[PDB]
Amino acid sequence: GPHSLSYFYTAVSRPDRGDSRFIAVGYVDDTQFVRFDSDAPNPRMEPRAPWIQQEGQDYWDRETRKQRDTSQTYRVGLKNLRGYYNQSEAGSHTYQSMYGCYLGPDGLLLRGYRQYAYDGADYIALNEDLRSWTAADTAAQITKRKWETANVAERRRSYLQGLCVESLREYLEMGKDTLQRAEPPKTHVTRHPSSDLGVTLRCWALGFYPKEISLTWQREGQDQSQDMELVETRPSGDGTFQKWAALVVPPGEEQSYTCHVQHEGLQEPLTLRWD
Amino acid sequence: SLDEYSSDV
Amino acid sequence: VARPPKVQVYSRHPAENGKPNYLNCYVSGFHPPQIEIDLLKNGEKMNAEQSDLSFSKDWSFYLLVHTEFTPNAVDQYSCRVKHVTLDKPKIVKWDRDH
Repeated sequence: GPHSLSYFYTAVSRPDRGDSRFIAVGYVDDTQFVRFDSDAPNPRMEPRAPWIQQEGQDYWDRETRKQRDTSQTYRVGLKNLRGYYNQSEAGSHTYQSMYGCYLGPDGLLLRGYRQYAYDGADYIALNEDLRSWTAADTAAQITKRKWETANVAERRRSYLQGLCVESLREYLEMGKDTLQRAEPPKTHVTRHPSSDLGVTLRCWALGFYPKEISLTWQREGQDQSQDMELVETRPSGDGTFQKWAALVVPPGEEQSYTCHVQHEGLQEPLTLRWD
Repeated sequence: SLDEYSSDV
Repeated sequence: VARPPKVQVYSRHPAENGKPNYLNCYVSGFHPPQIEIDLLKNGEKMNAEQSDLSFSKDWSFYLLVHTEFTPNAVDQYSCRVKHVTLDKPKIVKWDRDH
């Protein structure tokens, strides 16, 4: 639907080694396609989906150069953050960034973002206008002033409106056989014993792509979400995803309950039940 | 494609 | 404040004794990122591949540790997770029903 290109950066201090480790990953929608790890010997941007391997050497060389530079900048940032917060070198800290573009229906930028966290807490963020920053505390206000002085916001807006969208369009065509195929869940309901006046029905959805799905239980069309167990959607290992929803029902009354599945890979919602 | 610009925190 | 991991252990396909499968330990919602995730067969650690470190919109990390396996009637599988939020290691056992 609204396709996206997103990158995720993690930098972590390692007191034991007196250095840090920078790891980046890139995704198109829910498919990881690149990684970088500064710990690798001769660290390079590396393919993680088969369709990105049709990029030539200019692409791998230039992406690698960007990450080596960025990885350096984040090592310095870790030191700076340590100072802002009056922290010693004894403990590990984490500096994260994420940015990306959401492609509208018209192939236009729907929403571009860029934000940062420190030790798991929101630190600073580019506002929706792509023109100004919101800083989370006193330390982040120093950063905000630095980045206003150097007009960083114009650099981010340029990227998110220009190369982010342009490259996403290329990836989507390059990998169209997978990134643009909606793979529908394989669904079924299982039955299991339980407790006093208790039998569990589990509605499975296996092998679907993309990750967004709706699984719910109903009795006579009345939603049972209050008493059901819904696990977080989880990766299959093969690029697809898995999820299930389970409910305890009275013994003998299995046929009163129906599991309802919505997924963009199905022409119409599914209704299924214990059989 | 990555955003090439880096800015110190 | 650190955030603890949620842990799910599951097979890639519905398990069938004697049929080759994949065993997944998916670990998510945790912070800081340092963690030890071990797939176990009868208590002994398997040499399982680990995904690249990534995170969610709320900044919490997620990892998948996974290996080939052929389930059968006797062998027991579990996933064991150590994190700073856990005073004792968390152990989730695999079963075909979850």
